[PDB]
Amino acid sequence: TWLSDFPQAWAETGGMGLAVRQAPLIIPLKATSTPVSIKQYPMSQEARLGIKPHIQRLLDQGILVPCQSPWNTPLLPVKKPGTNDYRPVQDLREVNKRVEDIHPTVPNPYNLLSGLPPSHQWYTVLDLKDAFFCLRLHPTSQPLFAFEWRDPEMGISGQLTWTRLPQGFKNSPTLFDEALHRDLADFRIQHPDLILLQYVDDLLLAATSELDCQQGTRALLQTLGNLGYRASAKKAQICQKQVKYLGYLLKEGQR
Amino acid sequence: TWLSDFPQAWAETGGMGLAVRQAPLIIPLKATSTPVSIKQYPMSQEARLGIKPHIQRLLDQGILVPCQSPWNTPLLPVKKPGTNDYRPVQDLREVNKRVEDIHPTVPNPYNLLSGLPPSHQWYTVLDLKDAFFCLRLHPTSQPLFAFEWRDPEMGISGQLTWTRLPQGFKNSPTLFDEALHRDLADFRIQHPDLILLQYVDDLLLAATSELDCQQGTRALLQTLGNLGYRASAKKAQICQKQVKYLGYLLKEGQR
DNA sequence: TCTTTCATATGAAAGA
DNA sequence: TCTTTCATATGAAAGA
Repeated sequence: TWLSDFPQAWAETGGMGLAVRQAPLIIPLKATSTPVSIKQYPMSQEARLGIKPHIQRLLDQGILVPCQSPWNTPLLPVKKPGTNDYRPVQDLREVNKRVEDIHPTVPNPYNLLSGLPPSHQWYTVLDLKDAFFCLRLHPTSQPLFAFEWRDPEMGISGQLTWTRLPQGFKNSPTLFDEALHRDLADFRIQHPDLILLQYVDDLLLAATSELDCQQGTRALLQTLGNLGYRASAKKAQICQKQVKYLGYLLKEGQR
Repeated sequence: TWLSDFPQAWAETGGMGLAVRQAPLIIPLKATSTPVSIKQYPMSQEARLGIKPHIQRLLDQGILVPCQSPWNTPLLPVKKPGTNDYRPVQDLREVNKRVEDIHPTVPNPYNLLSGLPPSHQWYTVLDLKDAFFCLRLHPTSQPLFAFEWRDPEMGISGQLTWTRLPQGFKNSPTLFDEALHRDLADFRIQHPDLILLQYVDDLLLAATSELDCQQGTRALLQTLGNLGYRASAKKAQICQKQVKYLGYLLKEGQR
């Protein structure tokens, strides 16, 4: 009954996350950067209707807020399904080019998995839900990610922007990985006998025995929930001696 | 009156050359080569008429002879003039591929000219006329360069081939350069004070004084005529302190 | 809608 | 006429 033992740690029961220990993020711009305002491309009603529910949900969650900004990038309608229901995809390339680069500290999967000993063969894999959105964005950096939102027959103001680290931003993967690392530093200390691999929002906990993986997982879920992160109970692979992680199938210590 | 002093050395008065000291050339084939017979491409009457005079001239000169050979390559009509009179150009690529490679000993112009001292500023430039044709081809290697020749209203046999080193053959430049070098070895010895640069059929004689270039040129022309080679009196640049050679303008020791 | 990268296609130019 | 090399052109595929 893992789901019932940790209501706060699961995305399905704890609600949208928010990394309470993490200071809102400030995004430094390159020395010569000037705001860029790209006009929203005309969107068909079908695309607009498909995307609308998502935008309203984000507005209700406080993830998106109204604003007036000298910055503006295109909102694209992308239909993932065979050919149904669109999802909003912001083209932040012109913003990314004006943001100062940071060193990429996210290790590649191959190197990351090299730190997995043969001794620990009991695994638990957790996938953090809406990870980036868990990291707040400082009010000063929020205007940078603005886009235009219209509602033909009667639309609100015009521009909306994010209050959390957004998708499409070049440094989101790295900033999230580093923030979670800071938040889980203590856990690594109070659990020297465990192996924890972090790849942005993909986590792998390794133990020597089933029990250790059991007690370890409880502690990790507990800690994650308290810190403000949320794991997908649906995808969770708990205390298995065989799991799928980062495109690899871990079994008998292979791959 | 250079032309009158050396009737045998000039192409205009000595007739077609023939390197009498040079043994007829034998062309070694690659170890796995088999004869290749490529059908002559249909030729328009205009092209055929343009080329005809050249073929007859070569037949009269003994440069071309009738033959029956398992080898055959295409004869191409190429009109050099703005758009008039064609000249025969044999496509010997399939033959070249079956001939054993030899080391390229013809130096590049740049390196060749590097052997020209500042001391010798009096120059003479000679261009050997129909140089390759001066070198006989051994009867055994003649069948290799055969092509088909037709004369619609009544044509002779069919195939013709060369009795002299032909144009289009990959090793002609090198074999000619080496043969002339062998024939002019003595001259270089009896004239230590002269500079002789050889680039296939392009010759440059350098002297320190006008007189030396004068006496030197006489000796070279004499020797060339006796050996069977012929220089173009028309193009000849005699005892000039400024001449055009291999695309360069030699003046004051520059270039 | 845009941009960027990489593969496949044409085409021109030489030469035998 | 054929072949070979190199430049210019399209086009497809990804992704934000």
